[PDB]
Amino acid sequence: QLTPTFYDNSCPNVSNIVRDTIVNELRSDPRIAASILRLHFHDCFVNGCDASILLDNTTSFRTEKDAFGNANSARGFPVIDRMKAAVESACPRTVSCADLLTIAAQQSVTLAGGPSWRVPLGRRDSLQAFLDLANANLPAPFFTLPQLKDSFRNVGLNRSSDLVALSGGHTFGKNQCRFIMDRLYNFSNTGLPDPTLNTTYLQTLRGLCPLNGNLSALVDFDLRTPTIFDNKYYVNLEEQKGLIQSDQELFSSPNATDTIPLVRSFANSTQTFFNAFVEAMDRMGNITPLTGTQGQIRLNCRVVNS
Ligand code: HEM
Ligand SMILES: [Ca+2]
Ligand SMILES: [Ca+2]
Repeated sequence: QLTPTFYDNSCPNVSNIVRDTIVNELRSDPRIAASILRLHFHDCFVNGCDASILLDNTTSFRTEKDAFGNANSARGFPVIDRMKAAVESACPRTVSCADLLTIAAQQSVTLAGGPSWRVPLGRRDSLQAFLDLANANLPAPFFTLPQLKDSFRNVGLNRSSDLVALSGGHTFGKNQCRFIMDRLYNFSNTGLPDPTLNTTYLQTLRGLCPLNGNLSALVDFDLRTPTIFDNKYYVNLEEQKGLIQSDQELFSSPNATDTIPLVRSFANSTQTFFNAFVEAMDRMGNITPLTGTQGQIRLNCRVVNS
């Protein structure tokens, strides 16, 4: 099974190399940490964290990069290539892309001001990509709470704490206007904005995302601290200021009897949130991994070794 010390003998400096790469990238692109965490999440929700999302097209299988939840959204692939190259130089054919991305996600969270911990390691890389599975498994911003719960349970995360804590990943990063247009102007064919969206914030968002405007324009997930990893995400939800439907559903859904207290607990205490986030992150990181001699230690994260 996975262990945090997997590379302590074979590549003791892997975490440091990953950190250095992100630190350097953050200077030119302050959004990279958020982007990397999102990559790990979308890796894990499709056949487990096996770096299948990093694979490019082949004539035998399509890339997950063209999934509805990844196309024109997922980013940072070149950055992963960079750290992988650096790590391959430090320790040839040792660290899997799956593990590398997991470490990158944790380091990204820490660099953004979040908790610091050692992630379990020992994952191996997939021998194929799963586009159809990605389209079926990746949750969408328009999901209701029951659908969000179903999506998490589908991949192995049964706990509402998993859902509420991991959703905290939206404490930083960007979101396209495209995904909230319904909430702002015509929610569920009601001809009205989403009633669970704070009316003052509604005005602000309408100004950033006017009807018939640029749907690709970006908006911050957390209006309090856009680039800092903290519990402000939950404080927002309590005030009906979650950006996308799936965020606000955690606090306002008729099915939120179990998630409301979790949202409050995380909003009330940074420690409680950070603790739950690490716990949920490691559980997500433990979703159907390839281990031992299963799969490979991919040399180029974009292609299967031949
Ligand atoms: C619970 C269901 C979730 C849904 C429906 C969802 C949906 C989305 C959507 C619509 C975007 C905007 C993409 C774009 O406009 O390009 C996004 C971005 C992001 N998500 Fe999620 N997400 C969910 C869970 C999570 C989880 C579990 C994490 C990680 C622990 C996460 C981390 C992120 C980050 C950091 C970004 C910003 C990435 C960037 O700015 O490059 N999300 N998410
Ligand atoms: Ca995967
Ligand atoms: Ca924040």
